[PDB]
Amino acid sequence: GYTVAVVGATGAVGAQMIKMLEESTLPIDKIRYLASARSAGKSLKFKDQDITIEETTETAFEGVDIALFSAGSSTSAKYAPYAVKAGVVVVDNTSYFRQNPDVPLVVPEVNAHALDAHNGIIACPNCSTIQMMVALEPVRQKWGLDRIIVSTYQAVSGAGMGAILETQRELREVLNDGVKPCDLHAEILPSGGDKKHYPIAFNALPQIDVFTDNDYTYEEMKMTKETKKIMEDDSIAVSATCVRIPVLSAHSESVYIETKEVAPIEEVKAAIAAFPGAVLEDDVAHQIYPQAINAVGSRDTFVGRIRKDLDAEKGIHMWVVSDNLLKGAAWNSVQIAETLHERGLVRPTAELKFELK
Amino acid sequence: GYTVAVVGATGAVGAQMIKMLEESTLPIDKIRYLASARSAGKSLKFKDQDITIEETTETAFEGVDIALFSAGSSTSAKYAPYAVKAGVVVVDNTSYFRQNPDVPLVVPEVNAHALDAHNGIIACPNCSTIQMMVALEPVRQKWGLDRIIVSTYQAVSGAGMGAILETQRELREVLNDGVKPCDLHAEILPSGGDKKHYPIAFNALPQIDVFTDNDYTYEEMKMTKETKKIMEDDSIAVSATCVRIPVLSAHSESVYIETKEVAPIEEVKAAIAAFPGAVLEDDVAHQIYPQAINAVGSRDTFVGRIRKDLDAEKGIHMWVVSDNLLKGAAWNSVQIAETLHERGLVRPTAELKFELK
Ligand SMILES: NC(=O)c1ccc[n+]([C@@H]2O[C@H](COP(=O)([O-])OP(=O)(O)OC[C@H]3O[C@@H](n4cnc5c(N)ncnc54)[C@H](OP(=O)(O)O)[C@@H]3O)[C@@H](O)[C@H]2O)c1
Ligand SMILES: NC(=O)c1ccc[n+]([C@@H]2O[C@H](COP(=O)([O-])OP(=O)(O)OC[C@H]3O[C@@H](n4cnc5c(N)ncnc54)[C@H](OP(=O)(O)O)[C@@H]3O)[C@@H](O)[C@H]2O)c1
Repeated sequence: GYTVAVVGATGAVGAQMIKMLEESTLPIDKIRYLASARSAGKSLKFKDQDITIEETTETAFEGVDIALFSAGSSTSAKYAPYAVKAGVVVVDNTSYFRQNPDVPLVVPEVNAHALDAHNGIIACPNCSTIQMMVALEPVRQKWGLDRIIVSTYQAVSGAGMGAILETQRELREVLNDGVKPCDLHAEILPSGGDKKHYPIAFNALPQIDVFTDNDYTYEEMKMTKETKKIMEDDSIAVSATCVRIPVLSAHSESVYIETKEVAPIEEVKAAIAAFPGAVLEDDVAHQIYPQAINAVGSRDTFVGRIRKDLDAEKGIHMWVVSDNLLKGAAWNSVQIAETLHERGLVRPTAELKFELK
Repeated sequence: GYTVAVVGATGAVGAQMIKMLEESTLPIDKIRYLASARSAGKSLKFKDQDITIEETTETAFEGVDIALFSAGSSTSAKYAPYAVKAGVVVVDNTSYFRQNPDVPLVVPEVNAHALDAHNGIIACPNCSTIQMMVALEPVRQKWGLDRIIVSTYQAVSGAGMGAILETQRELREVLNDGVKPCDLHAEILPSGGDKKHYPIAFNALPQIDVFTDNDYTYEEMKMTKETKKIMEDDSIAVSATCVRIPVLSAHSESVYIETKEVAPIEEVKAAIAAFPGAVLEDDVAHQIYPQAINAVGSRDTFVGRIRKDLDAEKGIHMWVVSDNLLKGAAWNSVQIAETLHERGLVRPTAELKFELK
């Protein structure tokens, strides 16, 4: 069996990493939980066993086979190269290594083949990208993809545990104390690293991550660049608007595509239904469609509202929902780890390709 | 001065119609408040005056110069034609008369010219449509509009008082009582008339109004048809996805357009800023963009996140927010009444063009 390290075990994703590993088929001989210095000493469960949390350092990875990183891009930049040097295979949830050409950016249902040539780090894509890839791959396979326009409806748990708590307390202040939403005090949202913070209670914040130089945010540009890498097709036009709404968990997306050939809607529904990881929830006569509150706790990605554009021959609209901490993060990572096991790819990398910092 | 009747004075829009009329330049000699049998005999203020609510009937409109209707489609279908027969000019905030060729469908800043030929009923468009027209008309004027794709983020007050109360109580049950969102009992949303109801708390429901036979909802098809009528251009392609989110007031929209001629973004920003009723809130260096919580209580429509599509030469994305009870309903209606007065159009229509039910 393996020694498996969860780096960021105390966070929003880390908690779900623990659950997914507890429910995994991966043969685990030893589990280790790693976090920051201030979490060291604390205990946390793996099944009915008590695990002491350890501080993440350059020397903490000796004897580890697989490390699942979910501790911020900075922690991955600092320690993942040391893990690879120690002979670990890292599965990283952060954005840091995603666009490195020596690093496979993987959704196992779409591009598992990319794992074969890994150099010790596999990147899990952005949550909003993953669920879109699960919904759209079956369509691309049969009719191609020319362009995507997406508007997202993203849950606050995507911003971490602190963002969940900020949201709940803001809502309680409005509903229980009568505070006007626009008078609320925020510390984290829309983006913890940015200069200004805004209330999310009864709001829709059209900013996720910080702004890039082309006036799209990094979140929107991640959807663009990650789609092209995962689908290994730079000709797919992708533009996004990424919005935070007062949902605790599960992202929703209004997705517009134009295919290369006309894709009959009943066939599109059937292709999506048949694709692993995608569930068709589409029966408008009975008001059936994906909903965030229904998707929470499921590894599946739910697709509905599927209909042709009113004017564009090859245009199709749909609605895509998935749990951002599961398929969007911890489940995608555990799936990758299971696939690495299945393919005999859990072993040390001889050549180190990532700079030690 | 005028005798003005507010039909549906007790509802979410009605309350704002009162506020807008109180703050209006319209010379008002007498105010009457009409509603259903449920509210008849109760009292509401107009400024310091107590006004007794009257049950709406076919004979309640004698002596009324202007009637503002915001009491549901059925109420307008039943009583507006009797008001017109009695010599009233009706400003109607329902969908019922919007597509009737004898009824101007008006946003004053866009198509006030259409008022001149009114036959006793002027329809106020759908809230989500109004704010999109204020944002897009200045762009259309200079560069044309070929197509629109919109995904909305609509507030619950759009579905009335009952839906506001339903949302507040659901959120209180989750936050104070520890109820799981999935275990909440809903009675109104997504659509009071439809067969099944779902929780909105911590959810995003991709259904507003009921479904039509093309699998778009009536809300989505209204954005399509109303746009074409208001802009007097059936060639504009419009497809919409309309989603309810947990916001009490103010709709937000992710709007994609393709213009007929390339529209430089800095010029688009200037044109929107210069357009009456539209305010540019767009400075990403300081995280300035429209927000629902900021728009509440303002008659203006706010536009930002303005940026070119990453691939389509003539494509532009933006974020449009307005208070759905103000510019989306009560302010647009009172603005229409003010414009009618300015143009000498508050007077009886000799010929009845509407069926009596
Ligand atoms: N949330 C989502 O839906 C989602 C989806 C896809 C990808 N991700 C990525 O997942 C990563 C984790 O996000 P989250 O939402 O789980 O954040 P979170 O709830 O704030 O948790 C942060 C975790 O990072 C750990 N950490 C912080 N600094 C550390 C350090 N210097 N050394 C070791 N551990 C450190 C924290 O440990 P302590 O408790 O000791 O501080 C905590 O375990 C982020 O990079 C995020 O971009 C998140
Ligand atoms: N809310 C928005 O943002 C928005 C935007 C664009 C268009 N609209 C339209 O505005 C209209 C009202 O919306 P709302 O959100 O304010 O609804 P609401 O809060 O439910 O209010 C309903 C109003 O209709 C009155 N009413 C019901 N049945 C009646 C009857 N038989 N005769 C006379 N009055 C009756 C009610 O009076 P009681 O108190 O006696 O029941 C109440 O005053 C609807 O047609 C809606 O489609 C709303």
